[PDB]
Amino acid sequence: KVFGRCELAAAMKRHGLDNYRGYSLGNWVCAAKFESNFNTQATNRNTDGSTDYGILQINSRWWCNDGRTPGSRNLCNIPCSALLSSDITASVNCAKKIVSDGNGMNAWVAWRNRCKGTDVQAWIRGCRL
Repeated sequence: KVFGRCELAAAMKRHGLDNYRGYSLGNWVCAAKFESNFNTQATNRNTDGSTDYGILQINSRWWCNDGRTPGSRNLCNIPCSALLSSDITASVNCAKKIVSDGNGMNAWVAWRNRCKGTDVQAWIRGCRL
């Protein structure tokens, strides 16, 4: 599924991401835009042979099992395919664990290099939330 902007903002809020660990909803929408372009089925292979999955491009080295990432963990206890679902629940619940890991949203390099410090509120501008 390819979410609309305000559609995703609403889904993220419904699933409790809005101000989660102090990150306003625009931060989460911004990160999703640059990670996946709001596409739940987005995948991207990393140089190190892990793969990133879903709207928040969650990596198989630590967070999900894909069966093909040596020496990896599965800290969210989910198959990485669950992160491709039209229903964003698995992604959101795993993002909550990631953002709690110590480095906040810096865990998403695209967030650090495209969203951090910007007027992220623009991402929810005009949305019925």
